[PDB]
Amino acid sequence: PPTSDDIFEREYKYGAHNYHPLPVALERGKGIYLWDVEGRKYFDFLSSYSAVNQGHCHPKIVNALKSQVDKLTLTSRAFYNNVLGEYEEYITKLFNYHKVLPMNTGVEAGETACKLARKWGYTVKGIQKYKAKIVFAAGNFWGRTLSAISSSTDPTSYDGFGPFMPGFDIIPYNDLPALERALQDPNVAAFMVEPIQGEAGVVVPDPGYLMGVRELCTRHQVLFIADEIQTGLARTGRWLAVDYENVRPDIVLLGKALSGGLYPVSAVLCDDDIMLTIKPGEHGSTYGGNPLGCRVAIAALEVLEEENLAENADKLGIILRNELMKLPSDVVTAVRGKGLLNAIVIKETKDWDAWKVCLRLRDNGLLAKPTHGDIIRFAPPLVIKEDELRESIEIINKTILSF
Amino acid sequence: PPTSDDIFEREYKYGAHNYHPLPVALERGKGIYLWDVEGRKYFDFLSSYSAVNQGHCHPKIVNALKSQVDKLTLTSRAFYNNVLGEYEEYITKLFNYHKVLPMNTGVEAGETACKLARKWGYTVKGIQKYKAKIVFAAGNFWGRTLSAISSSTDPTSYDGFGPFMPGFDIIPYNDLPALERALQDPNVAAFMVEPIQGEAGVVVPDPGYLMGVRELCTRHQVLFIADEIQTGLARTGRWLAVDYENVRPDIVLLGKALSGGLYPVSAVLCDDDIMLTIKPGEHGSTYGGNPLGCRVAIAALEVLEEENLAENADKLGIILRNELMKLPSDVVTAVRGKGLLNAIVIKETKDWDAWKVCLRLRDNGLLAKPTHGDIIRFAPPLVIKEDELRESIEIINKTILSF
Ligand SMILES: *[C@H](NCCCCC(=O)O)c1c(COP(=O)(O)O)cnc(C)c1O
Ligand SMILES: *[C@H](NCCCCC(=O)O)c1c(COP(=O)(O)O)cnc(C)c1O
Repeated sequence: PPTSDDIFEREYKYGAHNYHPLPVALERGKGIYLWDVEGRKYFDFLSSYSAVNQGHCHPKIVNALKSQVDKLTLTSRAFYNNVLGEYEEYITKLFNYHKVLPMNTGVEAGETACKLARKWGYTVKGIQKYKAKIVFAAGNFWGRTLSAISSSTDPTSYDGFGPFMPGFDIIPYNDLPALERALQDPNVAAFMVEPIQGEAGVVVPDPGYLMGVRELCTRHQVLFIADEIQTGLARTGRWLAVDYENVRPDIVLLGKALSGGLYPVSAVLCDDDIMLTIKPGEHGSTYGGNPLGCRVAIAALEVLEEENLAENADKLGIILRNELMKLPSDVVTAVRGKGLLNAIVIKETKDWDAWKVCLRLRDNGLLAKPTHGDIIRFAPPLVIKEDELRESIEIINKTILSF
Repeated sequence: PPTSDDIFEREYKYGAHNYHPLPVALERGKGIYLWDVEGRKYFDFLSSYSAVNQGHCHPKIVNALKSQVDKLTLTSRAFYNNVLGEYEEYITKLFNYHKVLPMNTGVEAGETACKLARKWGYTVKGIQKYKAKIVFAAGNFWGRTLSAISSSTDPTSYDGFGPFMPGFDIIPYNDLPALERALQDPNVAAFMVEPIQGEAGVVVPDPGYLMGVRELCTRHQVLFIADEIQTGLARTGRWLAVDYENVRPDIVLLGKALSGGLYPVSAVLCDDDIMLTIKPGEHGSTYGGNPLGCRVAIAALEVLEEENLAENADKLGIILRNELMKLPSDVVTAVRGKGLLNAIVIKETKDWDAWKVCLRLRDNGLLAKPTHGDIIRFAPPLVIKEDELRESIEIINKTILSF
C-alpha cells in the first residue's frame, strides 16, 4: 500500500510539474470530509474550487451516474441521444433563458461565450469583420487556453506562452467609469466579468456594480457575459451571484458544481437572438451534451434546489465571516466574501505566510489552499451544518493564533 | 414516453442549433450496437469519432467507474489524490514517455501542446518572446476553441469568429517539401499534424511522410506533435498510427478512446526536456487528472491491450476495404483508410449524395455520418467480429446498389 510520500514521489516522476499541491494524499471523500491514505480526516474548505458544492459523492448524483452508465454514455453529436433535450428543457426553464449550449469544462464555456459574442457582433450588431472587441476585468480568470490567458493580467498565466489572441481589452475590476470609457468603442461586442473574482482572491465588487454593468451594456448595445462557473449554483448564497443585484446577463456561464464533481459539465445560456447566430456545423465538442453528463447535471441541480443549499450557504457564510473578523488585525488584515465563498488576507512577513498557515491547518484537520501567499480561501461544501462550521472555525482560530 | 420526433423538437426548442445530426434518437448502446427510443437496433459505424473503440458501455470500464464513484471523484489538483499517480505511471510506461499532462477534452490537449511548444521555444530553443510559430497542415481539425479554428482551412469553423490567433502557419498536408520550406524559419517551435486526417475525410498520407516529418523536425530543432486523439488507441491497427512508420513524436496527443466514451479524458505525453518547461502554477484545469477519470482511463487502456483490439482492427480493416473496393466505380470513386478507420467517396450528383446514403443506411440498420456530402466514414467499434462485420458489409452493399 502506497504511503503519502510514495504518492508524491510517483507523481513527481511520471506527472508534469504544472502544480505544486498542498502535501496531502486523499483517497476517499464524502460530504464535507476527506480522508488521506493514512486514515486522517480533514475538513474540505476548498471544495475543488466550488466543484463539489453538493459535497463529495452525493448519493443522488452518484445514483444518476450509475443508472445511466449501464444504458448509454456517448453517441457523439452526429446523432441524437434521448437525455440531452430533457436536460436542456430543465436548465433553460430553471435559469429562464431560451436555449443552452452544452460543453464540458469551464474554459470551453468561456470559449463558446467569446465565439457567440463575436458571431453576434458581426452578424447582428454589424461590426466590421474581425475588429470586434471583448472587454475583460483585471484579475479575471476563465481558464488556461491560449485565449483565456490572453486576457489575463496574471504573469504566471501568460508569461512565455506565445503571441496572444488580439481583440481583448482589459479594464480595472469594480470600476464603472472605466467600463463607460471602454464602451465608447463601437466595435465592443461584449463585456465578460465575474460577479466575484475567485482566483484573484475572492474580490467582491461594491454594491451597485452589477446594476451598472447591466445598464452600461444595455445602453451601448453590448453583451453582458457573466462568468458564474465558480460563483453560481448556490455557492455565494443564490442560484447566480448576479441575483444579489437582480440583473439579467445576456450570456451566463455555468460549470464546476453543475455536476457535483462527478463529470466535466459546463453550460452557456442565452436567448435565441444570441444563441442562433451559430449555425449547424460552426461550433461544438465531442463529449458536449453526452447522456451521462446530462443525467448527473440534472441530478446535481436537483440537489441544490431540494436541499436549499443557497439559503444554507447564505446564513452560514455570515457566521463564518463574523467569526473570522474577530481575529486580531495584526494577523488577518481583511475578511471578505459572499455566501460560502470567502477569503482572509494574512499580514504576510518574511517568516510567516499563507502557505505555512495552510500546512498547519492541514495538521489540525482542515484543508485549504492559498491563492497569493497572503490570501487563504475558505469555501466548504454547502451541505455543511452550523456545528460542523463552528468546529472548523475552532480549527482556524487555533491554527492562526498558534504562530 | 417521448418518441423520436418528440426528441428532435425538444432539442430544437431548448438547445442551440450548432449541430444538424442524422435524424435518429438513441437511448441505449452496448458493444457495437445502438438502440433508438422505438426499440430499433443499429450497427454503430461511427464509434463516436473513435471514442468508443472498446464498444458502448464495456463492462470493465463501467465497473471501474462504478467502483470509484463511491470513493472519490474530484479533489482538484490543489491536493493529491491516490489514483492519478497510478494512471500516470501506467500511461507513461505504456507509450514510453517520461511524463504525461492530464486534461479532459481533445482540444484541451491541443492547447496544452501549443503552450508546451511555445514555452519550450522561448526557454530552451532561445526564440525571442512571442515570435514563436507553430505550423499546421491544411485540412486539420483539433477542436473548436479560438486557437483551434485559428489554424483551420475550413471556412465553416473560422468564419465570423473574430480575430485569429497569431503565430499559426498553415502548409499543405502530405507535403514534405512545403514542411522544410516552413521550417527554414528558426522561430518555428513545433509542427502539429494528424497521422491520418479524420474530419477531413480520412485523408491517409503517402508512405514515408511520417518519418520524413520526423526527420525534418529533428533537423531544424522543431517539436513533432502527433495528434492521435482519433487515430491512436488501436483504431488504425496499432497503438498509435505513427507506429506504422516507427516514428516517435516529441509530443503525442491522446484522447476520446482514452475512457471508452465514459468520461472526458485526454493526455499530453512528452519527455522531461519538453514537459518541465511548464512550472507549478503555470498551467492546469479543474477536472484534469481527477481520480474518477483516471480509473476509467486505466480500465479503458487495459481493455485495448488484453483484448488485442489493434490486431483485430488491422485484420478486419483489410476485409472491409477489400469488400468496399468491389463497388462499381461510377458510384464509389475512392476507398481509403487504415485499420477500422475508413471512408468511401461517393460519386455525388445533384440527384443523390452522401447524406441520402446515410439516411437509407439508417433505414437498413447501420448508422454512419457523411463528412462532406461525398465522403462517408465507416468506423465500427474494434470489438466487432468478422461475421458481424460481414453482415454490415452486406448492409453497406445492398443500400448503395439500391440507388
Ligand atoms: C475554474 N477555475 C477555478 C480554479 C481552478 C484552477 C485550475 O486550473 O486548476 C473556473 C474556470 C475554468 O473552468 P475549467 O477549469 O476549465 O473547468 C472558468 N471561470 C471561472 C470563474 C472558474 O472558477
Ligand atoms: C475529436 N473529433 C471531434 C469530433 C467532432 C464532433 C464535434 O461535436 O465537434 C478530435 C479532436 C477534438 O477533441 P474534443 O472534441 O475537444 O474532445 C481533436 N483532434 C482530433 C484528431 C479528433 O478526432
